[PDB]
Amino acid sequence: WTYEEQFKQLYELDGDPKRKEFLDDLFSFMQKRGTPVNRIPIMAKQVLDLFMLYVLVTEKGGLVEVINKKLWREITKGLNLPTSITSAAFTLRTQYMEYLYPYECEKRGLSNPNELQAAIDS
Repeated sequence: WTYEEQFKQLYELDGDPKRKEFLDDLFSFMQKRGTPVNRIPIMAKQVLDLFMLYVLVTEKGGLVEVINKKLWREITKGLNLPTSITSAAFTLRTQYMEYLYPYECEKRGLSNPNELQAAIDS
């Protein structure tokens, strides 16, 4: 019933209390936004660590900076995944846009969708 029980595999990836706080805030935000998350994406036959993916990308300056600086191999490495998973850059970018980028603009304000579309084009 709780987000933690619904997404057990995601909440149990580590014992950092910031994991639970972030994820409860993220799923509440998404539900209030009218875009609730019903299933966590699966990357390399495993649950995508949305908490760690958010920490790594925002630590590098956010989605637009990761795209512009071409840092997807560093993000993949940071997620303890082989960098050579052929479409890791596209999979991680799309997933971030769908599940984490609205939360990033709200909480960190690192960019706007206009700066994002221009970043993908270049």
